[PDB]
Amino acid sequence: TTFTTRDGTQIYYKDWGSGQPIVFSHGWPLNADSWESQMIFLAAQGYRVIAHDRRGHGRSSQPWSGNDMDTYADDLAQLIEHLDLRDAVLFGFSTGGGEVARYIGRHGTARVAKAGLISAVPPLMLKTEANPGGLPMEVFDGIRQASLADRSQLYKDLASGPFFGFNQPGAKSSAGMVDWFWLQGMAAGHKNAYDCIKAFSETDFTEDLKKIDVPTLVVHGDADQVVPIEASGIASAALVKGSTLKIYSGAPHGLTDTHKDQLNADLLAFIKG
Repeated sequence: TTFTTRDGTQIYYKDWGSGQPIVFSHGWPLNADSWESQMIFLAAQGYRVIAHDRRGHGRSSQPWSGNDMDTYADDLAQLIEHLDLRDAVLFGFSTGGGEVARYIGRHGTARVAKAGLISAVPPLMLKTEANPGGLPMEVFDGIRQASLADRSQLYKDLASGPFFGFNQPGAKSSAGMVDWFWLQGMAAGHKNAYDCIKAFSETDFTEDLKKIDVPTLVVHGDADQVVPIEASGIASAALVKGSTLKIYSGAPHGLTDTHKDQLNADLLAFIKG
């Protein structure tokens, strides 16, 4: 399904099932397809599952401009308002956890019953004087540089090495997970995926997280090589009042796929809470 925002951007979204709405916000450089296993599970359990493609990702249009978290957040706000959702549970994975946080910081929680930050970027990835445990800018520069040189290879390298922990001792890649990650990545616009690197790594969601006044689940692997857990999941859980954190021992960043049934069960229990 498609909806057009006030600025003319066409957002593609999926909407399956009936019951309380659960909105999923995907990671970079993926699209709504990456959430399909949590969506099929939860819709079968009696919920309505909604997942949109961020601007410039998947099937949404690919604007040259507005590839930043304020806009991501405002596009999500317009989708929620368009569907007139009430009592929604917003789940964001990685960059999409930043999207959810910024949506709440800019728009509040009148339409939100609960939120979840899964392997998510908040509060702030970048190493700064206030965030000394973050990652150095050179890391993100490296990702922009590989994006411009050969993004199709970058995606294959990310999925083959850090993203699913296939580079860990005793582990080996599997082609279905590498190529599906690559495939979604190639549907995104090059400009949109490129500009998103700064938006997921430099945006500081600290103030957004202090405005979250609804039950919040934080899920993070402690072997996440892409979004280091101390400066993300642990730090989010500390900032969000009343949040619950589940640390998956030894789990990598893409735990939606490597710890699928575990995550499915944790999301359902959280919703029923």
